[PDB]
Amino acid sequence: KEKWGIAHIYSSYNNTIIHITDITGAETISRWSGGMVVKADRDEPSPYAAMLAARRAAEEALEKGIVGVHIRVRAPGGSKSKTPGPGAQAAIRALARAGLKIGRVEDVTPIPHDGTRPKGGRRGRRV
Amino acid sequence: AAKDKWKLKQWYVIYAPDFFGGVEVGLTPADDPEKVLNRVVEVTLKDITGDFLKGHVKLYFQVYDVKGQNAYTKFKGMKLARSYIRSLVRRRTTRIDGIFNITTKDGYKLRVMAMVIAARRIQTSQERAIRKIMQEIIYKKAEELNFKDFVLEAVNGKIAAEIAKEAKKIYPLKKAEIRKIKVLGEPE
Amino acid sequence: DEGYPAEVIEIIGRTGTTGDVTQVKVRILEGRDKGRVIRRNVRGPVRVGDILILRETEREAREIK
Amino acid sequence: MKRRPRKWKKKGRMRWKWIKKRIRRLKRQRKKERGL
RNA sequence: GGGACCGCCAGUGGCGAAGGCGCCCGGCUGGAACGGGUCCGACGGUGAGGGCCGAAGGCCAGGGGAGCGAACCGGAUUAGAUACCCGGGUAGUCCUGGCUGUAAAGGAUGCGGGCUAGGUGUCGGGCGAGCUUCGAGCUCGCCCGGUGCCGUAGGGAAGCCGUUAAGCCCGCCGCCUGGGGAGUACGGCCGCAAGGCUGAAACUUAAAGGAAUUGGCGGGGGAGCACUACAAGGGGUGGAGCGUGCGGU
RNA sequence: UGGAGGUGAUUUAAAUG
RNA sequence: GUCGGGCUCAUAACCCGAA
Ligand SMILES: [Mg+2]
Ligand SMILES: [Mg+2]
Ligand SMILES: [Mg+2]
Ligand SMILES: [Mg+2]
Ligand SMILES: [Mg+2]
Ligand SMILES: [Mg+2]
Ligand SMILES: [Mg+2]
Ligand SMILES: [Mg+2]
Ligand SMILES: [Mg+2]
Ligand SMILES: [Mg+2]
Ligand SMILES: [Mg+2]
Ligand SMILES: [Mg+2]
Ligand SMILES: [Mg+2]
Ligand SMILES: [Mg+2]
Ligand SMILES: [Mg+2]
Ligand SMILES: [Mg+2]
Ligand SMILES: [Mg+2]
Ligand SMILES: [Mg+2]
Ligand SMILES: [Mg+2]
Repeated sequence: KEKWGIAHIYSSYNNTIIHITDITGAETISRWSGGMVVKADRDEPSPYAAMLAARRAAEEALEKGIVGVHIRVRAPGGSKSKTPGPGAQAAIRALARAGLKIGRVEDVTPIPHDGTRPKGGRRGRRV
Repeated sequence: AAKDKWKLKQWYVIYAPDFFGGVEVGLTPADDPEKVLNRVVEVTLKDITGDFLKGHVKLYFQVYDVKGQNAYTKFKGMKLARSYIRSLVRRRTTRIDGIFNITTKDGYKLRVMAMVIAARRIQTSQERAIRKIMQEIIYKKAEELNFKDFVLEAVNGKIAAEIAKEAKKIYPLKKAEIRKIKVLGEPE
Repeated sequence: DEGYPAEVIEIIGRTGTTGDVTQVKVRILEGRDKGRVIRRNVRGPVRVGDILILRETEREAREIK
Repeated sequence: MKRRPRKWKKKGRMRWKWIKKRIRRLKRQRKKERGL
């Protein structure tokens, strides 16, 4: 038939993580981050690092029989920033280029209905 | 050796529950079939019944039994897509929510979230009256129907249509939906 | 190993710290995405009808004001 | 203490909050010695 | 398994004396507007003394502790860095019973009554008219009470205020009398404590303070320009000996 | 035409006369 | 640490060479 999986993309201002699981999520097919493809901390969240990691993960997934994925992309969320970093969309485009079919795309950033207090004080970072 | 470990795994076919058709919804890998129990899969209603309208309705199925290379599931809950309900809430409209705990005719415990969107801003007393209409309709439906019939009428849109027809007399409406369902308990 | 040629069809504007960079729209002439139009950043004088040799065709420059 | 909002202006003087803290520090020393 | 908090809708929107108050359902309870050929019959205003309420923080007893985080412990930055930045972290932040009575507690504008052009939004109640899917629905006009904006007479040093007055008039209470010394010293009352209320003198000084003007400047914004600016380049000076000018001796 | 509010952000170091 | 030169309107910081 068609073996379909899920691509979980975690994108912040400091790094990017691309993690492919099966359709239920309980089994890990492949997992690559920005620090595994570059040597400098400054380049970890760049679009090019996201492309490289997505390509490695997609190749490992294709060798094992995955044909397509559905995509779940998230920023850190909670009491941290709600906006994804610059690597998410580059990672999305690279998966399709490497040979995977793409299903539905959704954002799953966790959002509180008035949760906890964030760091920094009532004055924030002072730079 | 890592590749060898991946070669021990067999693939199992997952089926939808009996009253949804029992069709094939996917495949999942595992070495021991005991580890397949209690896994959950999310599928849209458009996948089961083919129609390009109900693509935002998401159903969750949980594996409860494995026989051979087949895995069978039960209904666990339902939710509308985040981007869909985000497109409904606007400024200069009113959003009315109601969260109710119910028991079905055959002893199932459920929690049900309903939502109504009014055309313009309305007074607090009118919101309360609409919420009360929602509560009465849902309690009556729970009294009448079994688990399977209630779930089907909730996901098709029948209960919402009854709610909108009843709530027209308080204020004209823009939308009416069963926002979410979760199953809490099952009969002994 | 030998790059892919692309033809400049439109000039967008100048950029860079000292104004030394120009952004253009190019059409790929060879390879997998032959026919695709993408925008790129270039160092040096350039006009409509020039040909660049891109070493890869998956990076696209950010649109400038 | 009584309020003198003119003292809060900054032209040609140090911040009143810290002047107040210094005055209170001085008053504690006098009260301790008055007990002996 | 746990403790705190209720997103979007949300509106110079609503309620309250002020401080303050936002998930849903049920019970108890305070105040106001509108409608009123209902009742009482000046029963009113202000208020020295006196009384009650009063953010955050702090204190005294007993609980609780997710997240955050004075003090403190480490990593950096720097000439130094007792900080700003990063990794941890006690009190506290939460609940029950008390004490403390303080804020740029600011509408920096005490409260009651009469009068003095308009225009235009919005919230609650009432009236009239027209629509209507017959809805506790929609549109327009008018009265009363709240809540914004523009503005006439008048006011003001001006900024501006202008029927929600900082305008003209009838009341009562509180406060001020150049800048500092000083909200200090001494005396008293209150508080477990920290602290609160009350409050001078010797001496010093020509301004201090307010609103607005023209410039100059900004590690503020926008537009424009130069090989004594850069970018892309070509040739060099700075090291040696010597010509010549300057400092010093 | 001109105004009043709210939420986000702000790429090293740089004392003195 | 000493001496000399850079950078600055100038001083401190900072950079270079030397004994
Ligand atoms: Mg790393
Ligand atoms: Mg700094
Ligand atoms: Mg004054
Ligand atoms: Mg009194
Ligand atoms: Mg810290
Ligand atoms: Mg911490
Ligand atoms: Mg206040
Ligand atoms: Mg104010
Ligand atoms: Mg005052
Ligand atoms: Mg009205
Ligand atoms: Mg009011
Ligand atoms: Mg009015
Ligand atoms: Mg005016
Ligand atoms: Mg005086
Ligand atoms: Mg005393
Ligand atoms: Mg020069
Ligand atoms: Mg140059
Ligand atoms: Mg020379
Ligand atoms: Mg120097």
